[PDB]
Amino acid sequence: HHEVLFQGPGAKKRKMYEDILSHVNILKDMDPYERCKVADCLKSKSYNDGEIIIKEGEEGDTFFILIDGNAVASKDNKVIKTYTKGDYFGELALLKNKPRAATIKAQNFCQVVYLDRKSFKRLLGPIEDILHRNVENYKKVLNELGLDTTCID
Ligand SMILES: Nc1nc(Cl)nc2c1ncn2[C@@H]1O[C@@H]2CO[P@](=O)(S)O[C@H]2[C@H]1O
Repeated sequence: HHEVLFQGPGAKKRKMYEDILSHVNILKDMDPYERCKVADCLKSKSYNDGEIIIKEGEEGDTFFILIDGNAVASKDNKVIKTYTKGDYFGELALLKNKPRAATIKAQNFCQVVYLDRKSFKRLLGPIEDILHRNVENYKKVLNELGLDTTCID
């Protein structure tokens, strides 16, 4: 039972965040304690229509979850993924310690929650492997479209 995870001061933030984390597919699968710790450390920010969230080729230190809005990822001007509420992105640079492999732009008013590298390494350590084999699905799209894949391998 979870009464223990929602009793203290931190409980308000813990609770708005938990329904949300419950629909981010790869972390909906973390168990509750681990997921409550993520909720504790999330921060919020917003992007306007047209703003760049991630610029391809830059160093990246931030992991994102989209909680509202529409954003789109492209690489060498090819659309490789559309994002909506519940999606996460920006993990690959944190896992591989390489520059951002793609650009992500807001397509309307977007609200996100995020973790920095130290928080991502600390809290999401238990699942770096599961996150990592999602990357194979990234290869397919890179290949589907004839784009460079050395950013992954
Ligand atoms: N087909 C895809 N290939 C790749 Cl390498 N990254 C993809 C793909 N689709 C989305 N992304 C995401 O765009 C982000 C760009 O900053 P990262 O740290 S490299 O993380 C990246 C991924 O989360």
